[PDB]
Amino acid sequence: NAERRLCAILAADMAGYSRLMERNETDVLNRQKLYRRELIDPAIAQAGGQIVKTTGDGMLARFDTAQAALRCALEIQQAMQQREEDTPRKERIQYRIGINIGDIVLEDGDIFGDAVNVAARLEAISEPGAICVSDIVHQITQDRVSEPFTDLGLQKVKNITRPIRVWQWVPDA
Amino acid sequence: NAERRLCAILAADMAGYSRLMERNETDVLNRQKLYRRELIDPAIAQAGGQIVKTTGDGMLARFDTAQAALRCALEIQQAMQQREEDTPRKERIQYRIGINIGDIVLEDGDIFGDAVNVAARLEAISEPGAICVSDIVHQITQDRVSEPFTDLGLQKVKNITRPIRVWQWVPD
Repeated sequence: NAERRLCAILAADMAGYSRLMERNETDVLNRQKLYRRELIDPAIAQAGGQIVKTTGDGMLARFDTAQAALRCALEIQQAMQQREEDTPRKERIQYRIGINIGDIVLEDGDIFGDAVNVAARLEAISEPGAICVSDIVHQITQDRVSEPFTDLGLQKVKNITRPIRVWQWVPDA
Repeated sequence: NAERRLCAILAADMAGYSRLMERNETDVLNRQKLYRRELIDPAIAQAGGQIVKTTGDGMLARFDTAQAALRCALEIQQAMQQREEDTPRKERIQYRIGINIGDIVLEDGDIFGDAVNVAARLEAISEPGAICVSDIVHQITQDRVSEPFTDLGLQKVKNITRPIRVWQWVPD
C-alpha cells in the first residue's frame, strides 16, 4: 500500500489580500485562478512534477529531482514578476514558495513526513514573490542555477526539534 | 502636524483558507466579519488601543503600553480558541498576531516606521492562533504577564539589518 522515498517537495500559497479588508476580490481571485491554470499548473507538468493536493494550507507538489522543483519555482516566480508589472505594487498577486527534501512516505495520493512540514513552513516564511529552500536543497542546486540565494539563518519548525538553515532568492527587484 | 512616539504595535491577519482552493470566499468573509466586530474591535477598545487601519496586509492597532497590547492579543487568541472549539479543525477561523514596540511616526491616521514593519513580520510568521512578540516586548512584559513564551530564534526582517529575536506564545 505505502512506500518511502527521497523527494523534492514544493509548497506554494498566495500572498496578500487580507480577508480583513472585508471585501470579495473577485477580480483578483479570478486572476489567480488564471495564473494557476496558465502559468503554474503547466510549469509543474513541464518539469515532471505532480500536484499532490491543494488544501487550506495551499498547494503541495513533488518532483523527482531537486533541480526540477527549483527551475519550476523560478519559472513561475519570474513570469509572475512580468505578468504583474503593469499593476501597482500593493495590488499585485504574488505567490510564496518553499522547497525542501527528505525521506517522506507516499500513500494513496498523499505525502507524509517532517520533510513535508518543512516545505510548508518554508513557503510560509518566504517573502512574497520569492522562493525559500532548505539548506539541503541549496547544497544540491547552487551550481545548477545561475540565480543567487542568500543565507537567511535558522528557522525552528513546529514539532521539529532541529531548526533548518533557510536560503532565499528574491527577484531582481 | 506629524508626531513621533514610542508605541506598542499590534498586527493581525487571518490564517488559512488558501485561495489556491478556489472555494467561495463569501462564507468565510462573513465569519471573520463577525469576529472582527463582536470579538476583536471591542477587545482593542476595552484595552485602550486604537485601530489605525486595515489593508491587504491586515490590521494595525496601537496601544500606549506594552502590557495593554499583549493583554489584548491574549484575550483575543484565547477567546478565538473557545469560540471555535466546536467547529471542525479544518473549518475553523484563526488569526496570527505580532507585537513590537518602537519609536514610530504617527501622522494623519497612519503609522510609519521600522518597528511597524517588524510587527507585521511577526504577524506573518506566527503560528495560526498564536502570538509572536519581539524580544523588546518580551523583556518589558515577562514579569507582568504570566503566559509562557518560547524563544523562537533570531529572525531576519526584510530591509532591516539586525535580526530580531522572536518570542512565541501558543494556546493549549
